[PDB]
Amino acid sequence: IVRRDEENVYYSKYLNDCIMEAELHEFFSRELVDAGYASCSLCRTIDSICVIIQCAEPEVVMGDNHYRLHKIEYLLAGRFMCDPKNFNIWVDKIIKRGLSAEIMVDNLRAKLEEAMPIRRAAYSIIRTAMRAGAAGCEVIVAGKLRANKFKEGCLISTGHPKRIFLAEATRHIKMRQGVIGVKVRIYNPNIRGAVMPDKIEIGA
Amino acid sequence: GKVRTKTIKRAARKIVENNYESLKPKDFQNNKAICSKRNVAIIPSKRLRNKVAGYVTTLMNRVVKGPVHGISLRLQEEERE
Amino acid sequence: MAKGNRRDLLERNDIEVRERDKYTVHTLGKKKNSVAVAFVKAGKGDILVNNVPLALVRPEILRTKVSEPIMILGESLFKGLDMNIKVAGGGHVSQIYAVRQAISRGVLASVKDEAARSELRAKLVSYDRQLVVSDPRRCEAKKFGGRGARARRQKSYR
Amino acid sequence: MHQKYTIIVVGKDLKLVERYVKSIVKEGRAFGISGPCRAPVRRLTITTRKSPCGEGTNTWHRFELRMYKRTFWVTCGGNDISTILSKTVVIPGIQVTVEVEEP
RNA sequence: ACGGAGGGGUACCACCAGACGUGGAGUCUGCGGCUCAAUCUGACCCAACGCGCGCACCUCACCAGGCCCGGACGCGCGGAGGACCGACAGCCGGGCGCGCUUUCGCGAUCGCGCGGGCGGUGGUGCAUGGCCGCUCCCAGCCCGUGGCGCGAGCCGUCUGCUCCAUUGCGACAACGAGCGAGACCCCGGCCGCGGGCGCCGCGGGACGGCCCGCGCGAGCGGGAGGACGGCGGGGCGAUAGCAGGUCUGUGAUGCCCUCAGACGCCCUGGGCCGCACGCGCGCUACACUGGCGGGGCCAGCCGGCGCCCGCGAGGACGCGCGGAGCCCCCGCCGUGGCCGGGACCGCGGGCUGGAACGCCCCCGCGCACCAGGAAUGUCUUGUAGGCGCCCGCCCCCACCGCG
Repeated sequence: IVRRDEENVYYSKYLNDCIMEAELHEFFSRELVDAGYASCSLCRTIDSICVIIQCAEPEVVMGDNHYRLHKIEYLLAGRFMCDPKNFNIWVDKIIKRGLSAEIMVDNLRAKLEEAMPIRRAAYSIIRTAMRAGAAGCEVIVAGKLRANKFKEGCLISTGHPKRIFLAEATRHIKMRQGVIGVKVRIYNPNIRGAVMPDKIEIGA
Repeated sequence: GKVRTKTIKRAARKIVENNYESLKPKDFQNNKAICSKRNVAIIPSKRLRNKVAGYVTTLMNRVVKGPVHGISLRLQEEERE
Repeated sequence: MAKGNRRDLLERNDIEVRERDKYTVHTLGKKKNSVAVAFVKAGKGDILVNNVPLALVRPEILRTKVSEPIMILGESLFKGLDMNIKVAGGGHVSQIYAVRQAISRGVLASVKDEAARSELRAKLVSYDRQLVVSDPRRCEAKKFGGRGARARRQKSYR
Repeated sequence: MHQKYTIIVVGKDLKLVERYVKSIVKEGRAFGISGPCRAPVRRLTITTRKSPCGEGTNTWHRFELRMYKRTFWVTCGGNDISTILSKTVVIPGIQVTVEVEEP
């Protein structure tokens, strides 16, 4: 009735582009950290890909008339062998920075490498999140200093709701004595106006 | 599931005390329908709605046969003397 | 080879169209991965299976099982109905049971009267209830801990 | 003019892939675009040991990635290449929801 | 924390009642020991031993031998009156302008030293991150105010009744919240709508709801009607902790060791398979509830076929088309280690690959094995058991693992 090796191109064409992206995420994390990159995407255009990004400091990523962004633009082209010009990156901005784990973890990492100790940085971060409308955070720092945790309020850590409400991130810090494993988790029960189960109300 | 968690019981008690004139016990259709109303109460999930409604009917018939403490029925008129 | 849920089997497009319409009633029966489709038209009386006479279906020993819906009742009504069953699925026995279920359901519908239908329902269900209502249980999965659904690989504590 | 063109939608997420078709059929309200064939799901599967060193009770991750796809070959030559572009613009811009048009 | 102390509970990783097995043989594989030049290493009760995803070369660290610098960047000296680099021919060399013997070619891409690198399946998992395993197939863990004690601490957080469950009812110097449990997500059984190349998208339905017994109480027993009746199968997984495993998964890494006769990278061979022996997960059998021949026939994760040679395995062509064992029927064999059993071995015909030590088919020979001791493992419905079929790593190969 149908042949199974025709649709295989379409199926395999979509899978390749997925991997084509993760490499972008890795590269941005290794490069555009200065602007606190958060996440990316893709949109296969007629003759290119309309990759858009999210970075808290949009100004840092782009340069004079986006000059350094243009610089990056050609680079990717050769790596993926796509025609330049057709490439058309886009730049976005994040509003509630105290609601994203990755920007906070990166700022916290930088701060830690500023000679300031774990306690002040962790409490600064949790204060920043809570003042940004979050039910709670949790900072864990592990390395040659064991594990010294810090926590403020209520978090969930089990169930399906975790993957959508709770957002976690991790990093590694190369310090002279060794490595300082640091991670962060934030639980926002109001994301995108989604109703957490077993949360009820009754009226008059 | 036979033992009902605390949330079910507390919300069901609230519903009965609040909407009593329109919850006829011993049926699982009327009470479910009424609990479906958002002016009455809101249930995010189907199974939770059915569970709450069932506990509400059992509480309501237990009360109609013999009212309980903790649920206000405004029965003073027949006990105000 | 056939899945059982193919559009072709369900709609019995194998039959030629001018003969497709003459069949009115439609019926269904299943057991485990087996789907049997039956079309009925009133007639001198006869049955078929996968293009085979009902008698010469080869579990042989289970002929009475495929014919129970008939000898349970009288041949009076079965005389006026003709069927062209088409079955496809897993296992000979499963096909057999699905076929008898489809026969029962199809004959039940064609009565066209509700009270006599209820009376036949009472008669038939008294005998094996799984002649009208389907059987639910189905094969389950297997977990990596063992090499079976519930059995586990032998463990050596020493 | 007439090209016997085809429309194919490929994606992973059931939510968008089902919402996007609704907009497409809206846009094809008058050009005769009709129901889409929904292909069987291509559930890709992979298994892997959870332990990088293979210690302890042998456990296994089970990740899978589905590939929903729909086809609106209805247009065929019923529409002109002039508005085939119009077909491709009024539609919403979903970040990942690959599509391709062939005759 | 422990108790060969008491009282309540609980679980086929416990028992009752049963079922199917292992330990007895042959064999696949891994683990110790012996051997060699090497037979590379990690792990050793639960919680090491078909596990670190299929070892002819690479994989690969190990053994016998051999190419190359592929020494960044700075400073000092030298250099086109010539820094460094290749080569026909003859010998020694497994071979290479590898080495030597004559003499042509190339031209600053640098040469020597000092500072300073990169690299490395090299070491410490008892320096660490990350990820898993176990405690844990558990039901437990804590906060603000308040009170009791000099204090470490106690109450909150239950010597009552229920739940598989700190799940609930009802009390009390406690009051009020939170995490885990539940809810939650995937799959399947019934029904409806819509659409439809290919059966695939959105919703209803079951809730201890009805009847009868009890119990204040939550909740237990029985009966119905219904596709399904009382945690249907999976995913997620609390606090705190371990000197559990992993530096041999990585541009994850501190400190050590190696760095121009190299532990760098590469090439030719060999080895990881070697065997007096001990055992761990498995496979084949010891037969009549059977073996052989002919025939009929139905699955799902899903899926590619025609013609012609050849006994068969296989082979040359050309195009898009397509599914099995058990089982049932007819006959032979007739209790004999026999027509049960197919290990081992000898000619031969083919496939992969640069290269067979790898894998298939044919003729011939026809080992132990007569139901397996002390001991021991798993299991409650589409379940055990029996029967076969696809994927994984893969040039060839599945007794393995996921399904």
